[PDB]
Amino acid sequence: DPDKICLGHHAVANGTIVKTLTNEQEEVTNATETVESTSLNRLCMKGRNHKDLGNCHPIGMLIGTPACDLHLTGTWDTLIERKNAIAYCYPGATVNEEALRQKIMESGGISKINTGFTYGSSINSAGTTKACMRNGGNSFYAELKWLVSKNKGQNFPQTTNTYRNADTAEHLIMWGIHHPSSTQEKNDLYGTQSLSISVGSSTYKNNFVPVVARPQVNGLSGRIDFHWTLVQPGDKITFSHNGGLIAPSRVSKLIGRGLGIQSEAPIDNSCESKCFWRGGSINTRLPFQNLSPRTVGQCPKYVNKKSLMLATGMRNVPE
Amino acid sequence: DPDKICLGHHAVANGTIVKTLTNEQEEVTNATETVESTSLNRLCMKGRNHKDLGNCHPIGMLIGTPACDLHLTGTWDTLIERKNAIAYCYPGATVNEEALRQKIMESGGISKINTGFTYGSSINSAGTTKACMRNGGNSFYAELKWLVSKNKGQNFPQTTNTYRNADTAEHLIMWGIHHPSSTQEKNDLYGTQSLSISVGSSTYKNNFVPVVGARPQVNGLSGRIDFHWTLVQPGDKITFSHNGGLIAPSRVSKLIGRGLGIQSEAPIDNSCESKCFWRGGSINTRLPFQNLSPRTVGQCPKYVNKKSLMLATGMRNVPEL
Amino acid sequence: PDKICLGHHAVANGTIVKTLTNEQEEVTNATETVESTSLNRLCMKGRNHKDLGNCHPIGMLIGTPACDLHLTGTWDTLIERKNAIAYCYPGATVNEEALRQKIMESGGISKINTGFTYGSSINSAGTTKACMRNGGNSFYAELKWLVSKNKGQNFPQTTNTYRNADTAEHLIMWGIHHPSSTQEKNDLYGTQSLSISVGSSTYKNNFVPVVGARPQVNGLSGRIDFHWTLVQPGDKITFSHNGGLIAPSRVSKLIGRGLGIQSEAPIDNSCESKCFWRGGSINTRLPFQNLSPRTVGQCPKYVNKKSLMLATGMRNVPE
Amino acid sequence: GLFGAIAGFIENGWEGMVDGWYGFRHQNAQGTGQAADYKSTQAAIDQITGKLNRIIKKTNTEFESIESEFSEIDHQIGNVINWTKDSITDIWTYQAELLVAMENQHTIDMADSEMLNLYERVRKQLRQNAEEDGKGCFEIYHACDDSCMESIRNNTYDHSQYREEALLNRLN
Amino acid sequence: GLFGAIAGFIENGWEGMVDGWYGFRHQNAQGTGQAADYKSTQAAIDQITGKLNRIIKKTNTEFESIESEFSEIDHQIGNVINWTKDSITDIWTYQAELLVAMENQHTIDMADSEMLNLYERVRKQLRQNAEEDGKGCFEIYHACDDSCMESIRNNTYDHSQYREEALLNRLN
Amino acid sequence: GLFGAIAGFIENGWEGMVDGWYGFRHQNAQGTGQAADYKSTQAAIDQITGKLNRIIKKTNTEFESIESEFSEIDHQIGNVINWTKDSITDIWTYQAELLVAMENQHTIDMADSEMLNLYERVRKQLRQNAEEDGKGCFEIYHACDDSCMESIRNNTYDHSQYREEALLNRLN
Ligand SMILES: *[C@@H]1O[C@H](CO)[C@@H](O)[C@H](O)[C@H]1NC(C)=O
Ligand SMILES: *[C@@H]1O[C@H](CO)[C@@H](O)[C@H](O)[C@H]1NC(C)=O
Ligand SMILES: *[C@@H]1O[C@H](CO)[C@@H](O)[C@H](O)[C@H]1NC(C)=O
Ligand SMILES: *[C@@H]1O[C@H](CO)[C@@H](O)[C@H](O)[C@H]1NC(C)=O
Ligand SMILES: [Ca+2]
Ligand SMILES: [Ca+2]
Repeated sequence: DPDKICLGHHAVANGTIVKTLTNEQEEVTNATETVESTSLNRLCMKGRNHKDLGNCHPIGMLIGTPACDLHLTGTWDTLIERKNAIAYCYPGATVNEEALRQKIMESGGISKINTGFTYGSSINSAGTTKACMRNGGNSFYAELKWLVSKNKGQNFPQTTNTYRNADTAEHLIMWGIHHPSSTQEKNDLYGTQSLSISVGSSTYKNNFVPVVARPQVNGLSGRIDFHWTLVQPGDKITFSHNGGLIAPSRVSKLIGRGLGIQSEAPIDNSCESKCFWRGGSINTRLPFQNLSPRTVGQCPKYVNKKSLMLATGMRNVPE
Repeated sequence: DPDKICLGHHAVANGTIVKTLTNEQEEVTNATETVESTSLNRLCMKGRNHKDLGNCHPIGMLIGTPACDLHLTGTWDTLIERKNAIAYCYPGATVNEEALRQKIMESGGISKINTGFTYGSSINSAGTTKACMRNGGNSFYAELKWLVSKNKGQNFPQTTNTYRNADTAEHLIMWGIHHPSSTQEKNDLYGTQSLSISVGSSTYKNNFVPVVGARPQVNGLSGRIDFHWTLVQPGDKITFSHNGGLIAPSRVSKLIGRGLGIQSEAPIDNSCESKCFWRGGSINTRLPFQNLSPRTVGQCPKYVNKKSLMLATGMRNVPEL
Repeated sequence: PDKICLGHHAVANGTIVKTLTNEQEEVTNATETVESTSLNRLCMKGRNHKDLGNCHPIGMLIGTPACDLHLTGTWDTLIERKNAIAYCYPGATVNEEALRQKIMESGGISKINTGFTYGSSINSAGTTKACMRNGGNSFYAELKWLVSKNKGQNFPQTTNTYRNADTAEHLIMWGIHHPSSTQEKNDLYGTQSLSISVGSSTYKNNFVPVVGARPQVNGLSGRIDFHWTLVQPGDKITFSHNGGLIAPSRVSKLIGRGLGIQSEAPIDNSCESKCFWRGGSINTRLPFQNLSPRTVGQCPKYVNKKSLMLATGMRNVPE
Repeated sequence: GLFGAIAGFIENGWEGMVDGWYGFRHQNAQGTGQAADYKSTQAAIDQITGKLNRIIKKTNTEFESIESEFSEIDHQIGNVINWTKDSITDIWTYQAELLVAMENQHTIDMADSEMLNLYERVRKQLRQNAEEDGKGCFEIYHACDDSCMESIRNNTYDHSQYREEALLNRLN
Repeated sequence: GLFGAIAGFIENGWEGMVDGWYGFRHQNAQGTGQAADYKSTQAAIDQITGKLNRIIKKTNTEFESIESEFSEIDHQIGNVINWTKDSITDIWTYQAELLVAMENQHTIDMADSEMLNLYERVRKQLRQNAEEDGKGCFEIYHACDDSCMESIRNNTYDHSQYREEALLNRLN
Repeated sequence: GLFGAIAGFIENGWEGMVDGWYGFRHQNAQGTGQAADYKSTQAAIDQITGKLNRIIKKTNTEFESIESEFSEIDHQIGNVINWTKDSITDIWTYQAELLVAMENQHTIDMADSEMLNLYERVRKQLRQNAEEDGKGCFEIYHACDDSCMESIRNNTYDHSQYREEALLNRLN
């Protein structure tokens, strides 16, 4: 009777099903997942000079809404916007709102520069409103001045203010135009005369007429609509106005680059991440992900797949 | 004592490392590169009826800036725009600037057609400026006329001018609106009256009001001439209703056929051939990939974030020792 | 010695496929992966569809004669045709293509009465020769041409306000009539300077009827340019006008979602499809297609390839 | 081929064999025969079916129009759409060319492997009772009647029954 | 399988073998044994490790937001973004499905090949002293004690020492 | 590798062999010789040529500029273009890495297979007149002069001529 040497391979009781080119139900000894389904409901900010704006909307940091008082300047590599964040204390909107917001959320910080603008004795610079409360008392946007006549009814002095960019980089200047509720309110603050507001630089040029009935937003039918433009180095911007201008005390300068995150999820400075979405962070080493098609940073690619199992062993052939 | 025949494969002393599915450092007998790292710092224009605009910006060819005088008409299959090229002698901009520039840079040439527009005795057609110098003397955009009152202060005659497209292909009409510095300058040129400028075709329609306001000097001039444009289809009319402040076309433009637009600082070379271009020059490679720039034009290898990708062209190298 | 031979089948007429190494490899059988065949018909069998024929989608909001059969309805598929009519009286719509696109994503249109009434000094039922209906002069069904009842007389400075009583946003459209000559203007609205203000909580805009010579479209040099905006639930829109307004009798409400198709091809309610293009339907089970890069629905991917043959058998080695 | 059987040591295919992909031809005293192997034919067909199930499919993603057929679009956004669509089409064209090329290579080599695996199964069954022809045939060194041949095809051939006879004929 | 060993001529795997992927079972006078082959087990594991190093990765490309979570975007550019993102996702979904399918096929066939290469190494070592079982076993035609069996596993078995004994037993 | 010949049972390559990829070394009474195999060398080279023809190509798709080199672009459309281009570049980078990795694996294994197919062709030619060395050599059990060796390389060696002599030497 002859002696015998047999060759063979391992097997396991509980094998795993994977897909191949030829077979949809192929049993192998071991497999691992390639698609991440798990998220952390937190913003992992370890190793990041981050800024959580909380209640403050990015546009609010340029015009200086009360809510943004702690966010008027700084440097960051990460900026976090939140839901229902406040940009406007006094009712109004910003022309090209979303372009401006997007521009701030790519930035790596904000510097402020004094405009230097001064006004004659016949102008009241420190005009205030009940809407923009600060220190428990009536106030206004920190980076702008509400220019009104000092003697009620009196025509507003035809004034000219010019900002020059002395810097080596472009500056972001913002101003407001007050559109009053009624012809009564307009004549009361700026006078009976026809109102015109001209803004001119080398590159930008535009005219604004305060249009005078609309529903109440926070019990006020008045509107302050905001405009903005870049002012190139060595260039001037001039404000010709006979009343109705909300003039800048300071212009803004966006510095370097930063990752903008829109999320409701809380911060955590213990955990590290390079990928973020509405719902939080994604720390996975896996190449794919089925959490959201809206992510930011260095991310696994979104796929329309629950699971994709990659075989890490041979065919499982049990006894 | 028994005879013997042995089978084997070649090897080489100096093998090359490639990546496989399983092995990052796999030695093979031979390999070749798939990613191009080398560029030619020249625009290879052999076999191309090309046009180097040099100092002239493509928009300048339609309105006739001095700098563009040698580029008002022509045919090409390749158009080369350069850095800091001049479009506007007199300060101003063009609404939809980038759409118009892009449209010219896809074209294979420009034809010009006279509008024929005539004006009454009370209008001065040949208004000139110090900014737009030509023949060493004051001038203006060659393809437009600056319409002003002949008697200073006088209200500008309510005039109507209409261009009909007699051609079988669409024409590109351009006009300007002059926005003066001060209420003094406006009343001086067009008169005290409220100013309105209406432009209407079958398809296009729009109204323009010359706004007046203090602004910085660009080339020592606080005034602005902002340019507008539209296509006029064959057999269709475009009408200009204006009571002053219109910069009216003497000629309209016609873009002919197709051409490759290149933006580059690199010099020309009519000895060398290429179908792929970027800011830095030409890419002549037969290789499928390239890591020079993600911004290319023409028939190009695909951009990859990879220095090198070596494709094995021989077996595993198993050397003798 | 006896003999047993092993072998494989072959065929007389084999098929050429491409491999990694060989451009002309003969195999026993192959199948196509790229579809070259189209059906020159719109396969509408499972679909609550609407063929607008002569009617342009914008026309169903303002009620052009051609669109009379298309002012309301529900659908899951909307088919626009070439040279479809939107305007009986010459004019255009500001943001035309945004509005068209918005309608062609919709799954139906509901109409809501604005309720607007006008004094004895205003003629609501102004008509034109261009907008013929029942063989007699008419106008846009969803708008009223407001003119003075005594020719030459100044138009009464009037105010009309629509409130959105509904739970979903409404699409309000109005027209501004820009007459040919200063003769026509004074004849219909009077000698005075004309202004038209439109204001909501969100939207606000002013319109001045410009007067100037223009080419005749359907023998008419006059223009009615159309404007539009969304009105949020519970919000009001107010129309301040002293003549030149084309006012809405009804506002529109776009309901749910639907597939917009632009095609010249005829309908067929016997055939089913999920993929459409200018030239018709694509019913193929194949993964790729070389008919058009412009398709809509669930489609095979466009490829720059006549044919791609996938081997379904071994190498063909004949004798 | 990778496995050296089809377009290899087997000189050509059999147009005559129409009831299977792989099979046998034998010659003995009693005459000639031909029969298909089911197991190996079904193995090859099932793997190709698998590929067709994976490849003959489209995504269930609903795409809407971003280009108007009947009206002009803004020229700048039109150029972005044109660039994007042409880029996507270059990717899918490439992916399609590579998929089919790669699968075609695998299908051919897979079919080669199933032929070789059958040859090797038979070789091992016959043990010391046969020798390799070199042309994919086995010279059997004993009387193998139609019942014996059937036993080789059905994987029931017992080498020990014919061993002594075969070794004598082989050594001669 | 491509190489015809695993789920092939080797009828099934060994749940009992937990110290390796590939190995031997022997039966001699002395009794039964089992041992794992290190070289061939590590060859298979190292190739799979290589795949995991290549596949378990994301790009280091920084992507910014182009869709606002908390505000409405222009409707036209929103439709372009929606079309583009859905197109990109269709590509990555496809690429992911194909990558894993292709690697899974290769991993299985690679493991099959390592089994066959070991079988063929042993076959050649034993030369004329053994015969193929057909089930992945070798019938050895001489006294092979636990030291002889160890020599087969350790690739030190010298066929010449047992040749004359073996050929006599084989011819009988 | 997959086929177990190159970096397998053949211990190393021949730096001496410069007139082909695959070939023979023999030792007989007359002395030593070396010769390249044309058929198998050209088979491997032709398959690699095929790959280069498929891979060394660009698309003939004409792309226009959508980014101005010399002027600023609208910030929103610029961000969309930047997102799209970076996404496309991630896809092509991935596709390029996978293509070359996959082809490199195939080229190596293909070359391995051509070596094995030659070895198996020779094995079958020599039939019962030779035995496998284990190192890719065949010990021939008869006088094989330079003319006999040439007949093995040229695939004209008739085993029946030397069979009786060889079997006697093998059994002793
Ligand atoms: C499969 O591989 C992983 C190692 O990353 C391990 O978690 C697991 O225990 C392995 N084996 C089995 C049989 O589960
Ligand atoms: C986009 O491509 C089509 C044909 O593919 C062409 O007719 C059209 O003019 C292109 N659009 C632009 C803006 O260049
Ligand atoms: C884009 O996609 C999301 C989800 O399908 C949808 O909510 C959104 O309205 C889409 N945007 C547009 C402009 O259609
Ligand atoms: C787009 O990317 C390039 C990368 O250098 C950058 O210079 C440019 O400013 C980017 N545009 C925007 C809007 O971020
Ligand atoms: Ca184009
Ligand atoms: Ca949509």
